[PDB]
Amino acid sequence: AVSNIHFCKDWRSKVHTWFKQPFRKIRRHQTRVEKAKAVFPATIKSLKPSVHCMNQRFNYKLRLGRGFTLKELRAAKIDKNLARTIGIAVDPRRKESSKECLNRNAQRLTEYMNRLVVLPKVHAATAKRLVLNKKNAEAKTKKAAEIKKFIAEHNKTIKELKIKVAAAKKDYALKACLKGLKKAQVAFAAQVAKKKTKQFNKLPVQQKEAKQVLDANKVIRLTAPCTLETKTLTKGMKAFDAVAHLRKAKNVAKAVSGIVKGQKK
Amino acid sequence: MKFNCKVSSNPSKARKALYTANASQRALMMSARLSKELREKYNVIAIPIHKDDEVKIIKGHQKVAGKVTAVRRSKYVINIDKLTKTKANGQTVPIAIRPSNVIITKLFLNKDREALLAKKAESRKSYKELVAKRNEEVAKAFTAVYPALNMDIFGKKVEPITEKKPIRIPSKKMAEKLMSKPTLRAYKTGIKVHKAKNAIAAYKAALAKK
Amino acid sequence: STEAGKQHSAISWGTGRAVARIPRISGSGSGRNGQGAFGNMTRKGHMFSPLKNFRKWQRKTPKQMRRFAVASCIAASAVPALVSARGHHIAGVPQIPLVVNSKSISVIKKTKQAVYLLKKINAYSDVLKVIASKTVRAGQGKMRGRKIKERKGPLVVYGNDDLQAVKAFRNIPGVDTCRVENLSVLNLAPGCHMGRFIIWTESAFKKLNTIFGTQKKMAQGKSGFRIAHAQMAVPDMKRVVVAAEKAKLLRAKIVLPKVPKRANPLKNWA
Amino acid sequence: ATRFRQTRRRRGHVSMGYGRIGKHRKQRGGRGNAGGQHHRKTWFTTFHPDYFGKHGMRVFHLKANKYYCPSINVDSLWSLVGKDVQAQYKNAKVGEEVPVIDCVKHGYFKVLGKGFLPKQPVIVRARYFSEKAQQKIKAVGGACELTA
RNA sequence: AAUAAAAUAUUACUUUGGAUAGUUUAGUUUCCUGGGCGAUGAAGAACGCAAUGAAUUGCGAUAAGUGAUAGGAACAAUAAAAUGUGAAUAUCCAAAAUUUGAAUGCUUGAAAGUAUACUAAGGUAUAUAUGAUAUUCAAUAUCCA
RNA sequence: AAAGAAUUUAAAACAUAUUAGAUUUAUCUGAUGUGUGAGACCGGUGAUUUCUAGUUAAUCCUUUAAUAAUAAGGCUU
RNA sequence: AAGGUUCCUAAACAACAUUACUUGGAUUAGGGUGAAUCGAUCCUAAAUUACAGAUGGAAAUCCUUAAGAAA
RNA sequence: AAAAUGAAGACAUUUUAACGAGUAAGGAAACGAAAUGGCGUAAGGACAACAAAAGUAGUAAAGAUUUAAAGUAAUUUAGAU
RNA sequence: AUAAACAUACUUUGAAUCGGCCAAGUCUGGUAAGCAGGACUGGCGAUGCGGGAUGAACCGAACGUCGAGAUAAAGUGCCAAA
RNA sequence: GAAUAGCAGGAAAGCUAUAACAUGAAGAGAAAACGAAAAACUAUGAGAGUGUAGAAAUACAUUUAGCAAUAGUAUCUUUCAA
RNA sequence: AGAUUUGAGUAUCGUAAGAGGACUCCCUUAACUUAAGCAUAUCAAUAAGGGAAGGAAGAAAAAAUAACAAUGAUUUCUUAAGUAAUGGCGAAUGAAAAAGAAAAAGACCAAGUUGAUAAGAGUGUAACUAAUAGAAAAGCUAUAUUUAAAAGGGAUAAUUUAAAUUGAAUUCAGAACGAAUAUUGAGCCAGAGAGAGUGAAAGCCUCGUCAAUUUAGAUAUAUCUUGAAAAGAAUAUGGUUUAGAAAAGAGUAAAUUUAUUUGGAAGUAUAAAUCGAAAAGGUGAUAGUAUUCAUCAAAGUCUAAAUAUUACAGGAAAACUGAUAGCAAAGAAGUACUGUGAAGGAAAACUUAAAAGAACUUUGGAAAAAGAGUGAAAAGAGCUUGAAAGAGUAAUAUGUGAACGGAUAAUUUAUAAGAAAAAUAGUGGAAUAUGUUAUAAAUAAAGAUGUGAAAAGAUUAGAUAUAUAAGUAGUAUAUUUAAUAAGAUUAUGUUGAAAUUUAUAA
Repeated sequence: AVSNIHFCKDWRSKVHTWFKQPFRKIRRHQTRVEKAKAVFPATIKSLKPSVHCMNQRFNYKLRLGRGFTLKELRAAKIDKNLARTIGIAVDPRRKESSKECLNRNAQRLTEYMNRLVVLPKVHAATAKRLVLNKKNAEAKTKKAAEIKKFIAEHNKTIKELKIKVAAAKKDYALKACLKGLKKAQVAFAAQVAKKKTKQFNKLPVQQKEAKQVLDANKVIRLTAPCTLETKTLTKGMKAFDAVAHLRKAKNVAKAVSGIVKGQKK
Repeated sequence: MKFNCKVSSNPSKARKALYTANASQRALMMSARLSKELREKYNVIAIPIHKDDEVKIIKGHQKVAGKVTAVRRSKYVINIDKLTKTKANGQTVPIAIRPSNVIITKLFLNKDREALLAKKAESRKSYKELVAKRNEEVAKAFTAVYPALNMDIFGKKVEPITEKKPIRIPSKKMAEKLMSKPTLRAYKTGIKVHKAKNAIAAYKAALAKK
Repeated sequence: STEAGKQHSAISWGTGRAVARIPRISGSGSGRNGQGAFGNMTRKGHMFSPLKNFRKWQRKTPKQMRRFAVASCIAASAVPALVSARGHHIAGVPQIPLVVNSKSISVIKKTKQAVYLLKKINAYSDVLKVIASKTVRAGQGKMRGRKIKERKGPLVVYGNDDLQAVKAFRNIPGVDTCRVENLSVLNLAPGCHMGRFIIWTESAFKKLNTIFGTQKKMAQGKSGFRIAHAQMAVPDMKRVVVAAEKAKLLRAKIVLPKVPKRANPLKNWA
Repeated sequence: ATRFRQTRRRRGHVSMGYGRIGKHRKQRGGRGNAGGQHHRKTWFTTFHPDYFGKHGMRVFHLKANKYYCPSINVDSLWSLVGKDVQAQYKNAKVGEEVPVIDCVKHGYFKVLGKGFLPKQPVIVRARYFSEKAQQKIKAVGGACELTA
């Protein structure tokens, strides 16, 4: 074998030895521990989005990003100025990639907001937010009744149908129920289209026992666990020709050159 | 084992710190034990030696008693008036004695040994109450699991377990085939030696029975 | 030192001076001048290829083969022939896989009680052999701090719930403790001789099946590791021999006939 | 293990196993791949007959991620789910549920046709397909699905 | 042919030499914590200071040491004196800190030196560049009575 | 001519139409509609691919966001 | 000029001066060098070095009264 | 080399037969019938009086000088000073 | 016909080496050479032993440590066994 | 023992980490563009029985099996070209 | 005469310089060497020379990647990768996106707007100012949302740093030694058996070590107080009346040429000569023009954290060296000594436990010697041991132009092998053999197949409490209710192998 060794330069002064490696572990760990002691959710490693990877080689894998876009904060009803102070990373540089990216990261913030508990800015029980939350309590209870009751009327058909399909799959392990739920889902979506909500939700501020968690990205999992997928083999899938569809796609793109040459002649 | 990272277990660094110790720390190294009579009066085990302190030699050629005439912290030795040697021409010179080979019998206590002997006394008492407090908690835990027993069983004779239950494991057949040749020949030699020792004892017992 | 022995401006004197061609120190006024230089055969020069701090000190071993050897080292601790052959006095022990109650361990807080437990289970024969035969090192290793050379005694393997009884056993001479999960050949086969006398506690012994699994189940605490089967099922040659003798397949044993010496028929009438 | 080297078996022999006529000198024909066409030409000719020259076109900044395409043959498809799942749906046909063997999730982008498939229906979903791979899947009674 | 002076051979003992063996207050390497100098004069150099010192060590005309805070009976080669009314010893402290040196009033070779001002001697200040403020000026440079 | 449901609720680019405030300039700056750009079919429609016979075009590979004419690089001799 | 106590005295001779030494430019210990007029200090000669200026990527080089509200 | 025997003897098993010069060079470790066998220097981890005091040592270590013995040899062992 | 099972066929990895010299019922250049260069074989190199007094190559014969016996080349007046 | 993150023990040692990637499972072409079965065939070959006999071992006849390896083939992927 | 501009002198208050440069940022066109020669290339941001800093420095918030189901400041590590590319296409040189981690943080100038404009600047301070990226001023409003009197003092707690204090158990007994820690016997401590010293080997003699205590120092650590808990203030999306009808870095980007550099190849980066933009524009690495697409928006500034370190200082460790070794240096070592100078640069460890370092006599000019004495022992200061080379003394042997070695014998000397015992006949069983009984030990099972229990959980559906609520079985936590599916682990049935070999006593 023809050897290829780049040792003709001075490699002896280029040698880096890792004798400090066992001591880097102790040093970094002691700082991670000291950070939580100082202010515990500072090492909480502020929540980050679920962005896809680049290139076709990786695009089917999700991975943590850096900061939510300002459109994802508005969708989740969070002030961008308050987001950085409750352990949420913000990246105004990122442009929104898709509707599906906007939706997926919108539930990531909503799930985080429900789990989040914010202590008052002043410990003393006479803090304004503690006082205000007691003053408007009767209005919130009155408001809660309307929200609960008019939620309980809009989902009457969907909730009842969703029970039927759940039991239909149980007994089967069906076609009639699936058609019924699909037809109802279209109507509900079409009813919503035919409309002004809160600009910002409330910050959940309360007094509670301090249960300290070292991060939030390990609590809200990026992706749901995968299982075996099975499908109903129909006559339509049996006759679909994937090879013909790939060669048509390849040849159509390669035919855009001849189209341009033909016109110019 | 030592667990303090600041101190060192290096013999070379231990000796060097001993030879370069200043006069302040050389006095604490020169300590001798109090005698039985002085130990009962003050409840102090050992104090640094002093001039005019009477001592008795306990290790060496001559176990004489005398008065300390010189404490030499550079040489780490002391001098006794009784122990002397004539320097050939007739004059006598003192003989150095390590302070750890003598015990103090009479004290020279002006005003500060009263401060020291009192301070070293409260320290002994305060540690005894600390050991006593810890020893009662160990006893408190032991009885909580073995109520019928007492903590005094540890300081007495132990009776071993006489049961000899064997276990059948399908590896005793290979035990001689998992031995290297050097260690198999030693194992089998010890077996043959023990049998000969056991055969003679059997033969001796027959004659004793006869 | 990377500059040891090479700290001179020495050059060779050439030929024509009736002296060898080794480089020589420059100048005058001292005895050092005109002497040898860097060469490894010379005095105060650099040695042969000087030792470099970026050598390969630590070695790499596959994890599965690391676990293969630990199981073989644990399995060998239950063979009294191998445990004794390693140099352990285990004549008085009740069972060779010595397991003690977890309730008894939980009350151990002093070295006087830890010694009491060792005497009861007849393990003090090993503890005393190390005490009685402790000696001093033989060679230059005493200058470096290694003076006392002791022997190996029992190994105490405990579990997660026996973390308070460790401080009692650690001061006993020649008694090394370990945790069941942190086992390795450095404890089980010290000196590369297998069959350490291991004293198990109840919790550690009852965890061994979870950690290692069996020959039919994959280990839970060791992902990807399963105990291997020996090259033979029953490592004994006798049962096959008696089967063929029963089946009349073996010829009879042969004693080589005495080969007669050559004689001279022209003179030896017999 | 320096005690197992050959230097320990040659202590006493003058030349240390290198010959008396042809000594062990500094160089044996140059430093590196010197003389690739002059005095080591018979070496490069013998053992690397296409070492010298040029071939093919230059790619100024190659994108090796664009040529990434793991492939799996048809005979290795059912291993992606297991032999226990395969036996469960052994007696299925058109109309009822059939397992979907997606390959992108397992990291295979293209499916090739080599070897044989078990005589069961299956739904193979992947990015690219081969002409003989799709024949073998359809002949067994299955379907081909595209992705991305 | 002959003798053993010389010559040669072995052992014991002595001698010249300092190998070998035992030993280490010395090094080497890695890692941890810092990485804390100077016009308020540094690093470096010179000279001087111990009852008896040449080097070395410590120190600076208050000299192998002063005050203060801890510390508790020494030092020693030989004398002396002082000493529980506090000896050795230690210090991120206080006082003091010769000639030089970036060396900076001017000159400096191995050069001894020297001017002005302020407060006979003694002590401070006065180099170059430079920011801000005050002040005295120069230029018909722009206007302008 | 013969085989084909096609997957499922949080949206910005603005080509535009219409007004509002200003400017004269190679003139702009806000906001309100619409389509675009949309995708949830009921045994049968059919988007979609295939086959045949013509006809128009393009055809050795590459310059890596897409094409084009020059240019350059490939492969064989 | 260079050397640096080699000068003088006393005690003393182990080493050193190709024999020896009571001798010594050698060992030990003390003593010794006095300036208004002799010199350095003062002046300039060949030459040499500063502030500002000029040059140079840089270290630094040039200029010595020419370039300066300088001397 | 071939037969025989084989958990441990022991001398690296028993028997029979053939063979044995040698420069450069090769024969790394392990491999029960062992895919050559060994001696020596130093250091590290274990073993070294099996009944609870477990290798030798001020009743004399290491080293040195010699006298003898074992080994084909490398070397080892013991006595005396 | 004869011989051949520790036969036969190898495979992989690699060392050293390619200054050679001698003899002859052989040859070419040369007056010739212990000169220069070749064909076939055997040697020396790498090799000691018995003989040629002595000798790298000649003659006999190739070597574990030995005891006894016939032998090889060649010898049998003394050195020197016969 | 990829960095790295944890565990007990205080530990440059030990243990645990559904993990990026490295080599391999597929090969040809410069590249675009592709991407492997007639569920193979032939020859010789390893092993297993049964019977007879000499007669001690062992030799002959017959039934079956066709691994490794070598060679030759049909077929299939890629290339202007196998 | 006055108002300014510019430039000086002086006074006051400060600032730079020099040391160090291991790590950090840069300037400069070395060569030996490799290519088996050598001239481009390589050595090589390498050596030397030069400048500047800090405890770290540098970089840092896209005129960036990519062509995707897309990302998103900087730095460092893994991988990509000895790959794409570069190269007398020779020798050789050689990246980066993606992907996995450590750490995470963003802010200001200028330009624009507001002008009864603000001791110093009006040739402009100050205030507002960007991804819904035509901002910017004054005043009324609406809706969601954030909010305790900030900062600064004082006290306790907690976490770390330093110092001090404390810190068990034989001052045991016998024998022997110059001397006990060693040896024998009997004990004790241990969260302490790391280590040093001690006439000699010590867990229990001293100092220490494990476990602790106290006092001080810091935290941007929490509590209480000063401190009231109000008035208000703040983010964002809108409406309205006036004001206003903007700006976004120039000898810069780019171009022609040259030179160096780069993996960057019809030019990756820097610089010089010339040239030089904009109703913007850069990039998508094959030069060119055109039309689309994508993604950014240069020519100003700062910015912690993760990373480096062979200066130097203080510590800890070691399969490191053990006085020709390890630093050149284990002693007054960069010392002695050499050179005009830059510079060059060594050697030398050990008496004893303790100097008890002989001390007085005789001979001698003296040094010394002989006695005497100390010491366990002269170990006698040229001092632990004391090898070889070379000598001296004593014993023995040998001899004509070398000496030494080997085989074989002779002589001399030395080493060095033993205390049992015969034949025949009475007496004797004493080691042992055969095989019968009794007892003891050892030797056989690898597996296959039935039935259960089950923690931690998971999924589904209700209830309660708190928070939030978007109009998509509302979500999240906690306590519970009932069920399904699996479950690490774990318990126990059935089956299926003895009859032999040794040992002891008759």
